[PDB]
Amino acid sequence: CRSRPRNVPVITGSKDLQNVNITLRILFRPVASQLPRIFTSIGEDYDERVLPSITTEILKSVVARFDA
Amino acid sequence: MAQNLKDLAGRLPAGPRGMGTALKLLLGAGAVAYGVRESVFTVEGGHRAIFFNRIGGVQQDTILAEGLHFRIPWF
Repeated sequence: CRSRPRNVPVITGSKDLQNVNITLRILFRPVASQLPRIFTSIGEDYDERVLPSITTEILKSVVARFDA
Repeated sequence: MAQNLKDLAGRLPAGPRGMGTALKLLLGAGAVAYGVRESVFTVEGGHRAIFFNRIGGVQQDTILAEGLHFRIPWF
């Protein structure tokens, strides 16, 4: 439940679609109240196997809407 | 090898009556403890280890959320 470090680079296209390379922080402290679930259906490597992909997805979607 | 076990079992001293029943009770307790230990199964969480009913197949209705569920051995 520490906000462990997760830096996740991304290589997307902007609105004008210049190749934009953006990294992001996932300052994740697993919800203490939800850790039962964060091990049932998330597991031991919760962050390494949850967070990078969602970061890439969200960042690409955001970048798609603004020119360089 | 069988004759060696023969001699080893034979050589057990012919003790008074009490220790014979004591050994029988000890064997009973050992078997019972082994059965009790085995009635639980390999269980990792993140694995809803459901009851596989011997009859009728999987228990389509017995959905084991996080919880004890003792497997009947060989069943």
